[PDB]
Amino acid sequence: EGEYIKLKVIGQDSSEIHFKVKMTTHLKKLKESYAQRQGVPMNSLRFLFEGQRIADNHTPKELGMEEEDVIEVYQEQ
Amino acid sequence: AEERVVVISSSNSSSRY
Repeated sequence: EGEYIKLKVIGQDSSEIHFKVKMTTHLKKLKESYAQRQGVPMNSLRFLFEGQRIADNHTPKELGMEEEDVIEVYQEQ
Repeated sequence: AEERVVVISSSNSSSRY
């Protein structure tokens, strides 16, 4: 079985929530969880990896993510 | 804040509805 990697999600206010995901995980599931925990609609947010938009069906493998990589969350434009 | 780690889990004939 594949291992989880731990990603740090940083919000507009510098708060952090870490997520464990597999390399094959579609990141919509992370986005949904994050939005839930912030008490806001998922479509009000955009999630960036190294400044690039993370798609619902992006995986960490597709994005070249590794342990301790950072996702930033901004308001949708 | 305390550390927060969330585990994202992977992606029927018993059903009754």
